[PDB]
Amino acid sequence: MQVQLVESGGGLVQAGGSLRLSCVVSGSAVSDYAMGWYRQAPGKQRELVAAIYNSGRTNYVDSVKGRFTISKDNAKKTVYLQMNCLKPEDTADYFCNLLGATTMSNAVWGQGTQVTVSSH
Ligand SMILES: [Hg+2]
Repeated sequence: MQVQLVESGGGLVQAGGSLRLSCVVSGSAVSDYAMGWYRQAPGKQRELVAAIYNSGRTNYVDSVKGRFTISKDNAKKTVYLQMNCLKPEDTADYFCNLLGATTMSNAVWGQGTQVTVSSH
């Protein structure tokens, strides 16, 4: 199967501010697979920060608990990432994808959405 991903919602934001990223997915991937938001800081590799499962349950990395919130809408085929209490460590390109896309030979990452956090 082929999936297509389009992230949006990023931009320049002051420290402590907030942003909401959106992730529109093709086919039936949001409802069928577990979805996750990834970020790739300058120099680093993509890391999973938030994951949402078929039950609607969520799991986060320690650094983002209380600041990030992930949610999805199956009808809209969209995965959301509410980002609060932003820090310079949150400056990165943010991507969404299937929680298991390593199995798929079509390594399809999206263009992502850039997030930049300034200093008041
Ligand atoms: Hg916070």
